[PDB]
Amino acid sequence: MLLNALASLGHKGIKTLRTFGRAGLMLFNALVGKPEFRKHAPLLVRQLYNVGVLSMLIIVVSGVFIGMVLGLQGYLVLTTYSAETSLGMLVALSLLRELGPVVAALLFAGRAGSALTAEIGLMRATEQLSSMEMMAVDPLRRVISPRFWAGVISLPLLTVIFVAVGIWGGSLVGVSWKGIDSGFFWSAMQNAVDWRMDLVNCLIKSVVFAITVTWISLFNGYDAIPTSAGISRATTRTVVHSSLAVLGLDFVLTALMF
Amino acid sequence: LLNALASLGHKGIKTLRTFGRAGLMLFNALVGKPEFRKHAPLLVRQLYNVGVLSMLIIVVSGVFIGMVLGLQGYLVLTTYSAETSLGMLVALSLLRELGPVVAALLFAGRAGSALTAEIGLMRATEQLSSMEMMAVDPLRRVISPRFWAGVISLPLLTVIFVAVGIWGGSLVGVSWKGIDSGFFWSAMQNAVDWRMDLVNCLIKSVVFAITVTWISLFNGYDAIPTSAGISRATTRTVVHSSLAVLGLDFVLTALMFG
Amino acid sequence: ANLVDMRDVSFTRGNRCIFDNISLTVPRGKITAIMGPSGIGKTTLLRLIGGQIAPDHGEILFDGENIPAMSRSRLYTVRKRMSMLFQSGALFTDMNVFDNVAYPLREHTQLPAPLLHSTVMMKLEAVGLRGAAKLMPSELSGGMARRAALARAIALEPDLIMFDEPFVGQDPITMGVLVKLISELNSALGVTCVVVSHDVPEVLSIADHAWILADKKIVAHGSAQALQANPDPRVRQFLDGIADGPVPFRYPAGDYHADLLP
Amino acid sequence: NLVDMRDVSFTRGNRCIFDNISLTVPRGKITAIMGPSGIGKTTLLRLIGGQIAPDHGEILFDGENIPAMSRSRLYTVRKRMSMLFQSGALFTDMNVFDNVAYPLREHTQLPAPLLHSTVMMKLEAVGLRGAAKLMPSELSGGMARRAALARAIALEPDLIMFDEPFVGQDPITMGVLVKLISELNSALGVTCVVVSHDVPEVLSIADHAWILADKKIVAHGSAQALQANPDPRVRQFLDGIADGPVPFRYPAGDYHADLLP
Amino acid sequence: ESLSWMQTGDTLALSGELDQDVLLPLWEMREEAVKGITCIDLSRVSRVDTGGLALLLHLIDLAKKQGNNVTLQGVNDKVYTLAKLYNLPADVLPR
Amino acid sequence: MSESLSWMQTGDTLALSGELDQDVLLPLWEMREEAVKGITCIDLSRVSRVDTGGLALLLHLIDLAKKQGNNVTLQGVNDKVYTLAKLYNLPADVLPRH
Ligand SMILES: CCCCCCCC/C=C\CCCCCCCC(=O)O[C@H](COC(=O)CCCCCCC/C=C/CCCCCCCC)COP(=O)(O)OCCN
Repeated sequence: MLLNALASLGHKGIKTLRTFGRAGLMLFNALVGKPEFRKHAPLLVRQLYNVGVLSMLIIVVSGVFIGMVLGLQGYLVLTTYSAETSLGMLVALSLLRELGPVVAALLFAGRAGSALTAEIGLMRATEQLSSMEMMAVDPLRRVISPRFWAGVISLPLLTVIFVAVGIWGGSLVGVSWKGIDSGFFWSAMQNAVDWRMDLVNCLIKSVVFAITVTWISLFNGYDAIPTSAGISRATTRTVVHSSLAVLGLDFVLTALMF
Repeated sequence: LLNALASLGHKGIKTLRTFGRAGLMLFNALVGKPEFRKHAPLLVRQLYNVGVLSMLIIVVSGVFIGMVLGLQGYLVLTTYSAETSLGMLVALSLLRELGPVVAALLFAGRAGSALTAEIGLMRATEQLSSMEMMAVDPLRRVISPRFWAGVISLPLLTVIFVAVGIWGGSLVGVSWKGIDSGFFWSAMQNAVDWRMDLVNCLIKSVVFAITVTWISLFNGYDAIPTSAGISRATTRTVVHSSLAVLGLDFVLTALMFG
Repeated sequence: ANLVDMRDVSFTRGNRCIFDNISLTVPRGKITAIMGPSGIGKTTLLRLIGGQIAPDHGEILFDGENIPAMSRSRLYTVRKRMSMLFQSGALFTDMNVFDNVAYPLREHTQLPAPLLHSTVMMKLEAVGLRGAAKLMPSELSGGMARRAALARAIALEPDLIMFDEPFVGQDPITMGVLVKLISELNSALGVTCVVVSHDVPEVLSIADHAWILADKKIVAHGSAQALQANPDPRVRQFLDGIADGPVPFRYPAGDYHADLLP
Repeated sequence: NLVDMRDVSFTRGNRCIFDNISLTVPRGKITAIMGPSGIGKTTLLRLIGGQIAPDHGEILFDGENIPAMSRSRLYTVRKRMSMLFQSGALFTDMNVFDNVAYPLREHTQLPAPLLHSTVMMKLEAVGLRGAAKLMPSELSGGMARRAALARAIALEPDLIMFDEPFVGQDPITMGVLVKLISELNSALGVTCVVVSHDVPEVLSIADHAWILADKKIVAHGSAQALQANPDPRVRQFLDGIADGPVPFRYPAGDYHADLLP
Repeated sequence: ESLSWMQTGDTLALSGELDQDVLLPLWEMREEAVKGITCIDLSRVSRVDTGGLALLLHLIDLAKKQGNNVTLQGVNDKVYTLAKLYNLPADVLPR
Repeated sequence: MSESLSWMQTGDTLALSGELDQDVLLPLWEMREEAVKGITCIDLSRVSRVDTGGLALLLHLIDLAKKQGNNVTLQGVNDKVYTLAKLYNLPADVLPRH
């Protein structure tokens, strides 16, 4: 038992340690080197469509569904004291502290996180990454490098669309439906939010969550086995490992700043 | 008018037969001869990869959302003398909106993507076509036990997400920052009531379990039998379920909660 | 007598056509080989006999009884007498090879557990996979996956085994196994075998009536020995492994003076 | 001279692939390294290009060594190999005209009116000139390997490595892929290393043959000398039978405990 | 169609057809027929598949426990053509 | 280095010397307007390696000469040019065999 339980737990300890070692060497060999700003310029805009533009449909129509639920649940419990000057706080304050960059990250890891894993894993099964390094520059700085920088730009940009629609989505259950004198909705909601606490602090969480999502989404598609079942297995592990990295770092950033 | 400007076509006929294909897939898998002893080992076997294997991403993530609900529920109630109502914010949020919606997004990410990959790999290797040849229906063999497994797992996984998230708020609210346990549980036990917080949490957990399982079993059945059709249907499962869980969350809150 | 006789069907799949007018008869106790080029509906041809799909024009019968003009309960009664296999070796992943072969005769027949254990080992010995009964289908190779599906196909004692293009990409050691397996099961069990593979020098040694399926027509209906003396350009180009012929390989499209030197 | 390895030994973590093998082919001669399925025929060509490092051994390539050079020296040697793969190694985001010009748009200094005339005659040699604007998803299995053959001859290589060609194709397009190697060798001149398993389709144009059995090279020779060779392992692969060194049965017990317990 | 055996004590005259659905009256009531016979008759059978061959070998192996040498007389050609296909060894099916 | 062209113009004679590679075509691509101005004599005798890169510019010096009505021919060309014409299937009136 002593030679069997330690050997089974010791085999998984090296394989876990070798997993992070391959992810560190993949990101280091994809960011440094010679500057190729003139060659990656048509490659960055091409990878900005399936990351930022194609993921805009899952955020815009879901942005009015977040604010309509949050605006309706945050109204009937605030009528016991004052119906006016409500719903500016607890909606815009909640969409800049916990909601927002966390909720958009679960939509980024499900739509764009699962697509970037299945795209690199399909090219590995059809022998496209091995064929590129056998005749030209290796694909670590050719197809992985424009896909990593496209995720750290779109997800901070898509969070601003998720906030502004969800703020306007909360202004539909308060205005023209059980109205709360919407002149009081403004010039007091702006007094609660400020810079470096709600506006800039929302952009801090967006850059951090964009790195830890696109790192696992580009590593599971790179370390998968070239078969039909290895791509579907790495697609499931992308949504699992990113949900534990967004909700896990949500406790990290809340206790540090707030 | 006859060209793609007004009568562009393939949008009223198409994407409407798929609704008819999804309706015939569930009606022919649930209505038939009663086979209780035959599907009795199939229900227990398909409960491990649906309910048991999805319990890992709920227990460790229930304390992640449960602790940030207590961190954000402290500093916003300092100047309102609501320190004794610390369980007023944690319990009411995790029983109305958080809970059955957040666990459904984790069910669509882990169990929703795995059910699409399982049936999609069977059609790629022609396992369902070879099962159909030997005088048995493949609809009431692998789809019917997978449907009833996913229906009964999500309300049984929501109550785990509630009890861990409430206990996650007790580790950051009662143990830390010095709040009395007699004042904490008095804002939870005899403050909220039955049929608004307990029954309605289990009502929407069943409807979210039907909608997620119906989408995950249709994309795995109506797919292209190749290496790229399984990865495309795995991505479309998370998109169609996130717009159906959050879309019905505004629909289901019309009757309950005022 | 015959079994199917392949009445005139079309099966137009909306955009492109699959068959125009075909007549591929299947005699009882023989080896009907239907060879043709890739890219055409050779896989979906066996689905018309089993009854998984329905054609548009005409009909197709099986031992006198019509396949599309029958009830759903009667179609499942006659489908267990075929037990066709596929190219990829369709085996269940959750169970091993022992419960794979013991799958059709468990829910259909009422053999007990000592009689069931003495039945799977008979079929696994004929294919040479008895010791691998406690092995997973995922760790098996591509050659042994087809032999495990052949023992599963002879579980319910069928009458028309349809081989959906066997030994398409295997090594010649395994290619010499599956040829000998049809020659020892057709003479002993007396079951009709249908092979739709395109390997010309391999299935012609065991077939009794070859069939050439090219350009959605029936251009040849000779035997295995009369096929080599057929004066036709569409048949001679498919056989013997030549490059040029009636099938264009240069892909003629556009002028060469327009693309070159613009 | 020889351009392949001399004596290598590749060994994985659990199983072994090669054990003291030797490959020798003159320049401009087509060789055929044959072998059954399951063995590492795909990873044999990866040791020449330098994708993985062997355990014990060296690969001699024109007086150099593949696992001993640096990363900048490996990219210079890799500009004249252009290894062709089994499946379609074509980029789905580009068409056929941009796939063949993809080694030409980053290595050559040809201008835009001159590059359009180079790709249009490279596709005429493989018979895919009219399909230059089509997508690789629209191509079939036979036309996907012919489009990669025109990409392989873009940078004028010296050692083309074919990784299992015409493995599952019809004999109509199988004879075209055999004929395409004969025009790319008798008119231009290039050493072709083709690994396969089918006997009568590779022993027609290749001047040398190699048989690999039990992780070792058991025989060699030519296309005519391999027929008259008395050996139990060679005569089982060529003219494939059921008996021989393969015992035709899985290793089992007594046939009295499983059957009739 | 039936599998009624004419067991008088020295012949085991098995009549009918050996299919995969009529083995139930013979498999359960098998202990009262291997009582020192040294004989199995198969003259009134014509369809012996692999399901009926498993019940045929069960009657011979239980005879070897009590020391009975089974001699098959009047056997059909379907039994011998399946023994070479399934690779049946000696001392379990006498030729 | 061996990669050079060093073309010489004697009015109506273009003696393409050196080696027709894929990288030395740029001095001749910009100076191709003077090599079609009434030449009718294309000489390739001091070449040893004519690949598909140099063959593309060789077809350009003939087609631009046909716009002005010339009669350019091949005088003492290497055998590596004609064996690549049958591989790439070059038609008539773009590369004369005699
Ligand atoms: C007069 C001043 C009032 C306070 C103003 C400042 C409030 C600042 C609050 C914002 C910062 C903290 C945010 C914490 C996180 C909130 C998120 C949340 O509440 O959940 C929402 C939805 O909201 C709910 O869960 C419903 C909450 C119901 C609350 C019920 C009342 C609670 C009572 C607390 C106050 C006690 C009142 C008694 C009076 C004493 C105090 C005055 C999630 O929406 P989903 O669509 O499910 O997201 C899906 C993707 N994750």
